[PDB]
Amino acid sequence: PETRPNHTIYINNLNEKIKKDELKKSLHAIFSRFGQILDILVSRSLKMRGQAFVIFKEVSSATNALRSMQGFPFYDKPMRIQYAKTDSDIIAKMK
RNA sequence: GGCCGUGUGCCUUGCGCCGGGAAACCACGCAAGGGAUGGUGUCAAAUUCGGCGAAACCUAAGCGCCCGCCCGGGCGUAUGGCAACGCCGAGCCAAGCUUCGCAGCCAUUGCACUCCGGCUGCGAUGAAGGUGUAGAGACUAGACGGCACCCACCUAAGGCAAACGCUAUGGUGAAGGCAUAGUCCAGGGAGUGGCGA
RNA sequence: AAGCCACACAAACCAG
RNA sequence: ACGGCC
Ligand SMILES: [Mg+2]
Ligand SMILES: [Mg+2]
Ligand SMILES: [Mg+2]
Ligand SMILES: [Mg+2]
Ligand SMILES: [Mg+2]
Ligand SMILES: [Mg+2]
Ligand SMILES: [Mg+2]
Ligand SMILES: [Mg+2]
Ligand SMILES: [Mg+2]
Ligand SMILES: [Mg+2]
Repeated sequence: PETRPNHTIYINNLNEKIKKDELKKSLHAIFSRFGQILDILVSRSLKMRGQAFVIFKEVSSATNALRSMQGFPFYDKPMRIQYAKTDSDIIAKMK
């Protein structure tokens, strides 16, 4: 459902078949209609498949992304989003 | 395809030698002999272009010595040659393993910030090994070759044991394939001419 | 010399 | 393999 505020958003239940370099371009464009986007982490590993992290510049870009994009059908799959359960290395090198 | 010799590769035994080993044992120098060298299964492809090295054996231009002197011969010798065979640079290669692509199935609903789940199908790469290396060479197999497993034997690092100790992912069971077993086709047996001394 | 290369080629056989 | 000899 929901967790506690964070710059990065945890997206799962994605389509596991689409390639790493292809999925990044399907994301960076689709979520920038809220604000500026930083980096996007995707791994194909047994543990990390069907999961993606999207890092924004401010909470405003992430909070609006959480509600307006929750459940949105992505490649015939209901995209589930949560707030990141831990701060990302990219942000923790600034704070 | 018999019996003598020569060389060279091979292993056993003996000595070195301390080089990799934890030990077994490999590796290196050499001397002498030929009594011993496990099993099943699996792969047949690449088979190209160059280059260095070679003994016994074959022969004697030059050279030295001699037949006193030239002509002639003779004696020794390879720097000429044949060649068992030892290899190097680039390429290339079946199966199996190293690591990445792409497809398919199997799982997986998973919180990460360094990379990563398992198989079967092609694709490329990595380490072996093979080709290059046959009498010029062509085609067939499987073995003595590659790969998997098994057994016999030796050792036991590590892992297991309180412990006498147990256990191999370690080693040993030769080389031959610079054509082995075979079909060819050269080559000699069996000619002619060129080069050479 | 020994051998090497080019044509030409009878048989068993020797033949890597 | 390379010399002999059968
Ligand atoms: Mg014997
Ligand atoms: Mg064949
Ligand atoms: Mg002589
Ligand atoms: Mg003279
Ligand atoms: Mg060659
Ligand atoms: Mg050949
Ligand atoms: Mg061969
Ligand atoms: Mg041979
Ligand atoms: Mg033969
Ligand atoms: Mg030969």
